[PDB]
Amino acid sequence: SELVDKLVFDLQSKLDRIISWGQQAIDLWIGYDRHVHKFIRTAIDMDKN
Amino acid sequence: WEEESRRLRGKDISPCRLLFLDQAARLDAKSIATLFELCERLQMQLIIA
Amino acid sequence: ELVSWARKNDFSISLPVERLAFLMAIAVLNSERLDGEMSE
Amino acid sequence: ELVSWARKNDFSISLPVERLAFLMAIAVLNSERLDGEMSE
Amino acid sequence: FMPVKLAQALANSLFPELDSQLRAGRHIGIDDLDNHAFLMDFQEQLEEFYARYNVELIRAPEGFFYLRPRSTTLIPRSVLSELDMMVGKILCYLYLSPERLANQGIFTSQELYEELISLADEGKLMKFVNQRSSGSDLDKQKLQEKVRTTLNRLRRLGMVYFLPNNNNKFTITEAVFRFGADVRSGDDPREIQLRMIRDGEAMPV
Amino acid sequence: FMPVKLAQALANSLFPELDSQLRAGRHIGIDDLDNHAFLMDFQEQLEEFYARYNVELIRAPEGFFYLRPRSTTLIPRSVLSELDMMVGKILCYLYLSPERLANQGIFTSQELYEELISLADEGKLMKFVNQRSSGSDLDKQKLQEKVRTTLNRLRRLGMVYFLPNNNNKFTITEAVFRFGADVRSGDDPREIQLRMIR
Repeated sequence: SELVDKLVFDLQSKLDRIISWGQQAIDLWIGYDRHVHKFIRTAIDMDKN
Repeated sequence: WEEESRRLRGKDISPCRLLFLDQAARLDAKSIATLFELCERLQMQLIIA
Repeated sequence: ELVSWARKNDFSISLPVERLAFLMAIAVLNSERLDGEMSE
Repeated sequence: ELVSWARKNDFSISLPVERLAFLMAIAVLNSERLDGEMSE
Repeated sequence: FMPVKLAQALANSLFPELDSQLRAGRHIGIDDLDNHAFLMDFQEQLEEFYARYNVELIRAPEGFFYLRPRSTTLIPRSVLSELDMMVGKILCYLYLSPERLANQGIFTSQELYEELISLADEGKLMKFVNQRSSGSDLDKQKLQEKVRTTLNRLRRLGMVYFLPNNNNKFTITEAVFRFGADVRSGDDPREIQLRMIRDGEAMPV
Repeated sequence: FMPVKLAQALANSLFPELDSQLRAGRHIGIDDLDNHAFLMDFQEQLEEFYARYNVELIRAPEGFFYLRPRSTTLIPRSVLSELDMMVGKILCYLYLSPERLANQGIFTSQELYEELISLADEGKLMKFVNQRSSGSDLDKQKLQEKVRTTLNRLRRLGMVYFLPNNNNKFTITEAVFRFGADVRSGDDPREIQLRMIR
């Protein structure tokens, strides 16, 4: 069943990987949001027109 | 470590392998022989004291 | 009707041998990647 | 090792606006096609 | 001896970074944070405090602050170069331009040079890096290296910060809006320039 | 809150110019009577005030006050160039004992130029101007211009006090001992200063 191990092996990381991205995206997004957030008070409020 | 970098490295190069072991007097002849056989099976170089 | 849909959408693809090769390489690394993430 | 694999394979995918449009059009027709077969 | 708020600001843990780096010609923005995050709290106090050294912490309608020494400035004066103002204006456009927001503020020297050469005139620009240049690619490379060095000097003077692991990629301060001092209002750029030199904010080189 | 006496010191009308010069890097010797006395009175607070910048307000054994930047100096540092270092040692060597027999405290650019040329090795002089040059008059003029530039640079730091005219004659302050070695009882100033210059 060594080959099964390789699947039993691989499928774990994939799963973890999915979960990892599941969090990572938010970690990126929440950061990006703040940039957008800062932008509104660092680009337009000073250049309203 | 090596397996991960297997893709980036061309197969023409097999990276140098070298570890250490101080106070080898702790080991028994069986353990030392097993270490030597494992290392050479893994093309592993050793520096033992 | 979909003709103008596409026309005003504007999209394209372009894979020279080297680019397509780089693509398979990135794909294989991702399949090998710990967390699927690829740093530049 | 896969580098030469790709190199000697020699492949490419690309699509101008008109070609990509023609592609969606053929796809839609196939989705509408009676037997999925598309005559020239 | 001092008002409560001014002594408060001078007592803030961030205050020494602010004071020292402003004396060293660094300027206030979203980056250069330690000199901005609380100076937003005591702008008037820091300005009246700095007036004692015959220098003014100036804020335009923009949210950036920067130091300007008087003619009788106690801390001695100096100026920057034309190419510095150039890279600065390009950086200001990048800072304002929402299209590159996806960059999240991180930008590369190649992007900077591309935008600069796109907006500006290559040869008339290059006249100033070296007077004799006549479209030689050696002078073009010289200009690119000079852009790199000016970016470094602007980093020293609080306009840009190299990433901890990358000197090729950088994040921009809001002090970049200093470079838009001739465009912060709808008045003529030359009359505004006269008002800057009057307020010692800018001088021709 | 803030220490009350530190508030008193920073509110002092002499605080602005002293602080500005200290940021510049200029030392404050005993010759600056008002600055020196103010520093002596309010050192206990000004040391903390500047250490907040990670800069140490050090009173030398000679008594002059100066800002020693730490590695983490919140005021980004500039430094005296190589020619500045050797011209500063030559200045101290122009302030040490032997100058009393030659210039009585008032020196000229010619004295410093001659001492630099005679004492300093030709190799370091060429390093100052250029390695390929060899004694040429134009290279000497460039070296003299650099000497004037570094002399003014030392002037900004309160290490040399110019006599009020365009002619390049001046006196040297005690703070110049930051360049030279620390004097010990029984040591020949000439010997130690020459060993350091060598």
